[PDB]
Amino acid sequence: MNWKEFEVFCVTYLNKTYGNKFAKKGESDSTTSDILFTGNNPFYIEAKMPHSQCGQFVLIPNRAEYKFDYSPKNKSEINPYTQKIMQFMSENFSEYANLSTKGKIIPLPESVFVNWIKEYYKSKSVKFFITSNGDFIIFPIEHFEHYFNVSCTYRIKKSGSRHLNSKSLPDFKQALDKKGISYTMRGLELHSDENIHDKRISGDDKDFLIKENNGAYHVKILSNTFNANVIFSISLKNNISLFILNEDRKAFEAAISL
DNA sequence: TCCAAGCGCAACG
DNA sequence: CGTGCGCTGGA
Ligand SMILES: [Ca+2]
Repeated sequence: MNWKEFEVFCVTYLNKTYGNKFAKKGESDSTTSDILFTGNNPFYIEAKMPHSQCGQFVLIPNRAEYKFDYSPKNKSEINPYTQKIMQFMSENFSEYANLSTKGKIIPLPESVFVNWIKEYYKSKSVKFFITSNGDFIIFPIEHFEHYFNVSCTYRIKKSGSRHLNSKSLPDFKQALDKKGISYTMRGLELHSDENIHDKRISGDDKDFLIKENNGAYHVKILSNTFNANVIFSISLKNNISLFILNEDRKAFEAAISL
C-alpha cells in the first residue's frame, strides 16, 4: 500500500481498538499534524511506514564565512542537536557546500539525530508514533531509538507545486497549444481524450504538471526553488525489544485514559 | 489572489 | 535500494 492508505490503516486500527477518539480530518498545519487523539489528554499520533523520512530543516551555505546559516524561514527553532549538525557541517564546510540532489550523509552519532527527532516532535505535541511490521506498533516519542534506525543527509530538495490559477491560465492554454495537445478547459480543470497523466509541459518560465483526477485533469505549476535541507531518514528495526514494546503499549493506554 | 519557500510524504527509476 | 510533488508568510 502507499503511505496515504497506510495512514488510513493506522487511524482505522486506533479507532476500532481504543474507541472513536482519533481524528484525521480537516486542514493540517505547516508542521507535523497527523492523527489527533481528541480526549482529555490530547496529543498528535505520527504515523510512519517502515521506511520513511522524519523531519528536516533548510541550511543556506555561507561561502564568505564557510559556515551554514539556519534559514530564517524554517518552521522549527534551533535546538542543541540542530547546532551540533550545523557545527559539524560548518567545520567541514568544503565537503557540504557543493549541493547535490543525491545528498551527502552526516556521520554524527545516531543519538544526535534521535534527539533532534525527539525535540522536534515533542515541540509539535507529537507524543506517540504508530507503525507496522505486520502488527501495529505504538510507542512514545521518548523511546524512539528502540524502534527506528536513523540516518541524516544534506540534499537539494526542490520545493513543491501549486495549483494552476486564473493568472496562469492563458500561459497554460498556450503551452498546450505549442505541444499539440487536444483539450478543452472547464474553468481550471483540464479535459482531454489524450493520455496525459503525469505529463510535463513548459511555457513562459512555468513548468506545468498534469494529473488525472476523477473525470478531469488537474494542473499544477512546479517550483523553481532548489534549496538544500538536512533531512532525517528512518528504518524500522527488525530486532525490537518485546519488553520495551509491551511497556510502551501500556504507556499509550495510560495516555489515552488520563 | 498569487508566489517563494519549507515541510509533508516514501516514491520511484 | 540509491529524488521531488502536494500542501501549507508576505506582498
Ligand atoms: Ca540518509
